[PDB]
Amino acid sequence: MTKVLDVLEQFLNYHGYLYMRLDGATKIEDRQILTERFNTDSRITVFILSSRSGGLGINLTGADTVIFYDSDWNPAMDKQCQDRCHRIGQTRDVHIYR
Amino acid sequence: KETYSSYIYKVLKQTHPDTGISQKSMSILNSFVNDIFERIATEASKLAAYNKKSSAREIQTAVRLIL
Amino acid sequence: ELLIRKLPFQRLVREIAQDFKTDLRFQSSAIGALQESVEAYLVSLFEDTNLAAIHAKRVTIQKKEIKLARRLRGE
Amino acid sequence: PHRYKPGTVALREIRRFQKSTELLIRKLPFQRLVREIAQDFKTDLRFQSSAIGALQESVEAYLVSLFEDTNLAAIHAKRVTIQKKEIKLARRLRGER
Amino acid sequence: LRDNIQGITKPAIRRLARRGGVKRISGLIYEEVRAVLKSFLESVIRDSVTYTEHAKRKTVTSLDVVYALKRQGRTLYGF
Amino acid sequence: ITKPAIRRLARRGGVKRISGLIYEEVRAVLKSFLESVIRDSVTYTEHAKRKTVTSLDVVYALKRQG
Amino acid sequence: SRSAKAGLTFPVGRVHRLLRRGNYAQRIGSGAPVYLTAVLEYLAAEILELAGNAARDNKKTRIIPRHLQLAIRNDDELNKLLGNVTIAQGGVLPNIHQNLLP
DNA sequence: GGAGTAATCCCCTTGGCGGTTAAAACGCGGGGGACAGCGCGTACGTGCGTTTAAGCGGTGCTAGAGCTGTCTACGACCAATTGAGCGGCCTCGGCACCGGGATTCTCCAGGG
Ligand SMILES: Nc1ncnc2c1ncn2[C@@H]1O[C@H](COP(=O)(O)OP(=O)(O)O)[C@@H](O)[C@H]1O
Repeated sequence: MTKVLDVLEQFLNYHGYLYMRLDGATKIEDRQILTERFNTDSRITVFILSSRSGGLGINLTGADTVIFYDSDWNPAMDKQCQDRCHRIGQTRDVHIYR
Repeated sequence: KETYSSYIYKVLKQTHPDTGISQKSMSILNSFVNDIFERIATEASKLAAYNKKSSAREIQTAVRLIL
Repeated sequence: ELLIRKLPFQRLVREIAQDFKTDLRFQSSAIGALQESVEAYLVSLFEDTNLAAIHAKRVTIQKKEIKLARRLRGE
Repeated sequence: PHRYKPGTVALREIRRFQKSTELLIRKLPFQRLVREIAQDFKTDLRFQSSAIGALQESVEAYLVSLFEDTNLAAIHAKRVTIQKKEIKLARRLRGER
Repeated sequence: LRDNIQGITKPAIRRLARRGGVKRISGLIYEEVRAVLKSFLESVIRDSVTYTEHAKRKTVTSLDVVYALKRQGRTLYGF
Repeated sequence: ITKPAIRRLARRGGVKRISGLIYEEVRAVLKSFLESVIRDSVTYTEHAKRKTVTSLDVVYALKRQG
Repeated sequence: SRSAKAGLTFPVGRVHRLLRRGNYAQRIGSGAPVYLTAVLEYLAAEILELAGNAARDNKKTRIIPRHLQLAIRNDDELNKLLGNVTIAQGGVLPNIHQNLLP
C-alpha cells in the first residue's frame, strides 16, 4: 500500500533509528550505492520494501526477520517473498512476524 | 491498408526483378510523393482563373514551372 | 527612376529576351519594373556586403564579400 | 605520451565524425530544451512518438547549416574557427526577423 | 515537474563543429550557436502560439513539423 | 550600366573605397537575374490563350515561391 | 486493373475520387486527372532505380537513411524544386577547410 | 420490457523509484589558431575639357485588345454487376560492424 509507505517514514523519524527503504523514496543516484549499502554490513536496522518490486527482483542477504502486512492477490507469492530474505549469508533461521 | 507498394514493385519488376529495398525509404517515398501531389495540385488551381478559361494544361504548366 | 537610363536597360532586356520566343512584345507597362527590381536586389546585396565588410575590418568589400552577401540572403 | 599536433588529430576527429549515421549530438538535453520550449507557454501536448527525433533533426539541420555558413564566413576573414561575428553575418543576412 | 538545460557540452558541441567543418576552436563556438538555436526556436514558437491563441485551438498529427519548419526556413524529411 | 553609374554607386559605396571591386562584381549577376526573371515571366505568360505578354496572366507569376 | 490505360499501375478509385474532388479546380475538363498518378509513377520508378543501385552497392542489400540522404542531396532538379529541406537519420555533408586543416 | 440505480471491469493515469549512459565539463600542452599595424605601393580618387543618345514631341493608322449575339463542345447525378488489390502472413535470398590481416595518418629525435 502507498498510504503505508508514506506513513512508515514519520514512524522512523520519531523512533530515530538509522534506516533506508527499497521503495519509492530515494533519488536517481542512490540506487546502486544503496544496494551495496544493504549488501555491506552497517549499523542499520530498518529496511522497507514493496511486495513485488524490491521483494522479488533483488538478492538481499543482510536480513534476518520478515514482516508482512497484507496480501490481496498472492496465492503462492508470500512464500517467495519470505524466501527472498533467506540467502547463503543467513546462518540463522528466517524469523517471521505478522 | 491501401499500399502503393505492390504497384511500386511492379514497376521495379519492369526495371529490376530481384532487388530489395528498405521500409524507411518507403516512408520517405510516401512523404515526398504526397507533398509533390499537394504542390502540383496547389500550383494548377487558379491558373484557369488567370483568364476566363476554366484540365490537362493546368497540371502541364504545374510540372513545367516546378521543374 | 532609372539611374541606368531606360533605353540601355530596354535594349539589354529586348536583346536577352529575343531568343526565347519570336515576335515577343511588351505593352506600355513592364518597362521600368525590371530595372527597379534588379536595383532593389543590388541594394540589398550592397547592404549585406557592407555589413560583411564592417565585420571584415576593412571598408573595402571584395569578390568574397559580395559572394557572401548574395549566397546567405536566401539563394 | 604520443601527443601530436592538434588540428591533424582534430582532422581525424573530423574524419571519424563525418563518415556514418552516427548521432553527433549527445543531446537528450536537447530534448529537454525542446520540452522547456514547448511547455513554456502551453501544456497538454499529446503528440506522436518519434516526433522528437524529427524536430531534433530539424534542429540539427538549422544549427549545422549555421555552422558551415559561419565557417565559410570565418575563412572569409582571417580566423579559421567559428566566431560569433561570423554567425551574426550568417544569421542577419538570412532575414532573422 | 520541469527540467532545464546545463550548457550544451564541450564534446557534443565539438562534434557539431566537427560536422560543421571545424578542427580547432575559438572562444565563440560552443555557446553562441545554441543562442541562435534559442532565438530561432523562440521565434517559430512565437508564431505558433500566435496561431494557436488567435483562434484558441490545438494542433494536429506529426505532419505539422515539416510545414511549420518550411515556413520557418529549415524543414526536414525522413518519413 | 557604365563607368559613371558605377561611379555613383561607389559614391554611395562605403566611403568610395569599394569602387573597383563593385565595378568588377555587380555586373556579373545583372544578366543572370534578368534572365531568371524574364524566364519566369515567359513561363507565367505561356498559359494566357493570347499572343503577347499581358499583365492579366502575370499577376500570380511567383505565387508558388512568393 | 483500373490504371493500365497509359502504363500506370497505382490505384485509381480513391485517386479518381480525390483528383475529381481536388477542391482546387471547378472541373478538370479534358483533362488529365491521371497525370498526378503519371508523375507519381515516374517518381516511383526513378526512386526504384536509385534505391536498387544504392542498396545493391556498399556490399549490402538494404537502404540506410544515409544513402537516401545522399541521393536527395545528389540531384539538382530536386534541389531547384524545394532546396530548403533536410533528410533525417543521417549526417551533414562532410567538410574540412584547408585553412582549418594544418 | 426498456430504462433507472447502481454494482462491475478495468485501465489509465497523479506520482515516486531500480537501472542506466551518456552529458557536459575538467584538464593539462602547446601549437596552431586570434586578430591586427605596418610596407608601400597599387588601388583607387577625382573633377573639368570633349561628344552620342535618351527620352522624347510635331501627321496616320497602326500590332495586339476589349468587344456583344447565340450558341459548339462536354463533364457530373443515379441503379444492378463486378474485378483490384487489398485484408492478413510471413517465405528463400541475402543480410550486417568489428575480426583474419595492419598499411596507413601524424610527429619526433638523431642520420645526414
Ligand atoms: N548455487 C548458488 N550459490 C550461490 N548463490 C546462488 C546459487 N543459486 C542462486 N544463487 C543466488 O540467488 C539469487 C537468485 O536469483 P533469481 O531468483 O534469479 O533472482 P532474484 O535474485 O531477483 O530473486 C541469485 O542472484 C544468485 O546470486
